[PDB]
Amino acid sequence: MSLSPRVQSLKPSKVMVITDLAATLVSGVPVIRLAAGEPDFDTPKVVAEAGINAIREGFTRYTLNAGITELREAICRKLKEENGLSYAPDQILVSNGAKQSLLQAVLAVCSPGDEVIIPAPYWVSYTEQARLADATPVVIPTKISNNFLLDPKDLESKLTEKSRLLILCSPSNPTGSVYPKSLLEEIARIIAKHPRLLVLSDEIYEHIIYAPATHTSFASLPDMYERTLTVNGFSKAFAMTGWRLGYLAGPKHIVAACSKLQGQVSSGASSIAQKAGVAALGLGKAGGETVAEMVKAYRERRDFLVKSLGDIKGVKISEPQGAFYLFIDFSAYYGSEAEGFGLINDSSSLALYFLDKFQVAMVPGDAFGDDSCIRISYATSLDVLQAAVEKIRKALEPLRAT
Amino acid sequence: MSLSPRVQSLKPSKVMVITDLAATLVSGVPVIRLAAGEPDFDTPKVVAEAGINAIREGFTRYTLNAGITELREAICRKLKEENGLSYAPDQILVSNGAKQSLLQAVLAVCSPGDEVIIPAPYWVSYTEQARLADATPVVIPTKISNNFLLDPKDLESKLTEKSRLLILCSPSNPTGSVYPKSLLEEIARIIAKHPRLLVLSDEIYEHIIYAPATHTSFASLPDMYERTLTVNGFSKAFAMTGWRLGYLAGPKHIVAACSKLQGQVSSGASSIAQKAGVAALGLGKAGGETVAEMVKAYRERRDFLVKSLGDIKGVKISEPQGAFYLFIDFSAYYGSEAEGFGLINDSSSLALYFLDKFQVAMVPGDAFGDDSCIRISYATSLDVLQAAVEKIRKALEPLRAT
Ligand SMILES: O=C(O)CCC(=O)C(=O)O
Ligand SMILES: O=C(O)CCC(=O)C(=O)O
Repeated sequence: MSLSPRVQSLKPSKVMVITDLAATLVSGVPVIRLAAGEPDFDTPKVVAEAGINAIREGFTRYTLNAGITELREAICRKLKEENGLSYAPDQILVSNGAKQSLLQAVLAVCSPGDEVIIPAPYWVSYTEQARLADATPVVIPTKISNNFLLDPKDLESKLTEKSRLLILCSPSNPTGSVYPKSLLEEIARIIAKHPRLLVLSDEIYEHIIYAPATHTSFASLPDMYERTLTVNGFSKAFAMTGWRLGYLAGPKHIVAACSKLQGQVSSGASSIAQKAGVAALGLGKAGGETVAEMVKAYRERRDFLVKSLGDIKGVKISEPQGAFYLFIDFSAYYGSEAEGFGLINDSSSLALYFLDKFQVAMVPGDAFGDDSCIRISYATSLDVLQAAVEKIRKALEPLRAT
Repeated sequence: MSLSPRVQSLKPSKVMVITDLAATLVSGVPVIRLAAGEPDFDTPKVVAEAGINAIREGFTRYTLNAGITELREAICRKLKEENGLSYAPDQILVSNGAKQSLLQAVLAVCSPGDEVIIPAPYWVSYTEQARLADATPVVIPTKISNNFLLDPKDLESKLTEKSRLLILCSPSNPTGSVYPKSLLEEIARIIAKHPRLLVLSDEIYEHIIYAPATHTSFASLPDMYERTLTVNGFSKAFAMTGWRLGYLAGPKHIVAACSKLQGQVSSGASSIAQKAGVAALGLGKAGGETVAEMVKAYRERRDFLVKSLGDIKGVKISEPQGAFYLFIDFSAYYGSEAEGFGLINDSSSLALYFLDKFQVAMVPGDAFGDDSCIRISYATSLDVLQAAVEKIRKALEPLRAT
C-alpha cells in the first residue's frame, strides 16, 4: 500500500479541490462559484474556427514535439512586438499548458538542495513543483499595504549560495498585483550580483491588465535576458481553458534541456490547439479588440467588487492592477463565533463558513501561503458577483471585527 | 550555464531525433521515413466530428482535471467489456497521452533507490522515466529466438528487496511481440511472492493485433488486480496522434496519488480531445469495423516486409504478433566496410549508413537497449515499404555477413 515520499508529501491543489467540490454540489445545490480562475467567455470565433479547420483538414498526425514551426515563429514575433524580446524559434518550447512549462523549467535548472525563492501570496503550484525537483521552497511574505509586492531588502536577506531560482508572477495570481519597472530594476541589480541565480517570469495574465498599470517582461531588463525563463500562454487571455497551450522562452541551453525532457515525458500540445494558437496570435497586438472587450468586462467586475467589498467593516482590499482575482483580507473577523457553524479561526474555516452556510465558494489564502486573506475570482457575471456580495455581507453580520 | 544532474544525464529520445531529422531533410531531400510509429490514416470521421462538435458547442471551458465523467465512465465500460476488468470511474486518470500517464505512475510508486525492472528491447522512455524518479533501471535482455519475450528465470534472478516496478509492454514497442497468457501467469506467480512489487501494464497497442495472438490484460490474472497499473490510450488504435489522449487504471490509492500529482503539474487532456475519445469508445468493441480496416492494412504490411526482408542473407526476423514495428537483426553485417561511408560497427552506424547513403530513416536498436537490431515502423504505404526493401537490398549488397 506504500507510495513514494515525493507524492505522499505533496499537497492537493485547494483551488481544484474547492472548484470540483462546488461543481459536484451543483447534485441540486446552487453555489456561487468564485474559486478557480476560468474566463467566462467562448473561445473567439476565428480561433475556434482555426481549430475546426485543423480537424477538417486532417491536421491530426505527427507534429514536432517542441511545437510546430508556424506557432513557434508566431510566438517569436509576439515576444518582439509586445515584449521587446528577441528569440529564435528554437528558443521556444510549446507545451500543454503553463503548468507543464513551469515544471519542466524547474526540473531543468534546479539541482537537489537548490533554493527556489517564491514571494507570497503565491500561485499554489510553485512550492509543490519546487519540492518535486528536490529543491527547497524559500517563501518571502509580502504585505497588503505594499500591494503584495516583493521588498528588495527581504529578497537580499534571504539569498544564499544555494539560491537558484526566483519566481516572478506578474500580473499576479492570486493578488492581481503588477510589478512596476522601477521595482523589477532593483530586483534585477540584486540578481546580477549572484551568478547562479535564474528568474522564472510568469506572464500568463499579461493582457489582463488595467490602466495605468503596464506589463514589463523581466527578460527585457539590463543583463537579465540570459537569466530569465519567460512563461506565457493562451488560456487566460483568449479564453482557451480547454485547449491547453502554454510556452517557455529562454536561453538556448536551458530551452534545449527542457525540450529534451519534454520529449521523454510528454507528447507536447495537441496539433489542433497549436493551429488555434496561431490564429489567436493572428488577432494582432495584445489580441486586438477581441481581448480588449474581455478586459473591459473584467475591469467592470473588478470595480464593482472593490467598491462593494471595501466599504464593509474589517475588510481590507488591495485594488488589483491585473488578472481577475481579489485577495481579500477578512482577518479582522478571525476569533469570532458563528452560531450553527462554530469558530472562525483562519482563512480555511472562514471559507468553509461561506461555503456551508451561504453557498459561496472561494479559496482560503493559506493555499497561497497567506492565511490572512481569501481569494475571489471575478471571471463570472456581474449578477453572480452582486449576489455574492449580498451573501458575504449577510455572512459577516453576526461576526465580530478584531 | 549549469543545469540539473537529472536533466543533463537524460538521453534524448532517438526515435524523435531521427524522425525530426528525416522530416527536416524532407529541405528538398526525399527520405523514406520509417522511424516514428504514427498511423498513416485520418482520425475516423465520427471521432473527428465529435471533436468539431465540441468546439462548435463551446465545450472549451473548465473540465475536471482527472478527466470528464462521461469519458471516465466510457473507459470503465471498455475495460470491462474488452479486458474483463472492474474499475470505478475514480480509478481512471485521463492524461495528455500515455507518456504522461506512465511518468506520473512511476513518480507515484517509486521511491529513491527502488528498482524498475525493464525487459529489453524496451520502449525508449521507460529507462529515462525511471531515472527521473531517482529509481534504478534494471534491464533484462530477451532473445530473438524467444520472440523477445521475458524469461521467468531471468526475472527471478534479478529480483531484490529494492524491486518495486515491472514494466510489461504488450503488444510490444519495439518488437511487436505479444505475451501469451501462459507466460503472464508464470510471471504473476513470481510477482505474488514479492509484496512490494507492482506491475505497469502498457497496453496501448492492444487492438493492433494479428490472429492467432490474443491480448491478455495483466490486471486480469489471479491476485494481480491489486498490483497492476494499466496504461492505455487512443492515438495508435484510432489514429489520434495529434489529439493526445491517454489514461491510467489501477488501485484506488495509487490512482488517487497520481491524480493529486497531475493536478499540480498538468491541466489534463484537452476538453475537445476528451469528447473525441468518448465518440471513439462509442465505435464499439475493439473500435469495430473502423479499427478492423486499419488492422487489416497493418497486417498486409507486416506480411510483405516479413517475407521480403527475411529472405535476405544474414537477416533475422521475429514475425511480430502486434503493433506496427519490425525489430530486425542485421548484426551479421557488423564488422564490414562500405566504401564511401566507412565501417559498420553497430546498430547506430548501420542506421546512419541506411540514412546517409540510401535515404531510408530507421531507428537503431541501441535506443531500445538492444544493439543487435534496427527498428522499422510499417505504418506507411505498401509502396514506400516496397521502395524501402529495394534500397535495403542494395545497401547490404557490398557488405559482408558475419
Ligand atoms: O489551472 C490553471 O492553470 C489556472 C487556474 C488556476 O490555477 C487558478 O485558479 O489559480
Ligand atoms: O511517442 C509516442 O507516444 C509513440 C511514438 C513512439 O514513441 C515510437 O515510435 O516508438
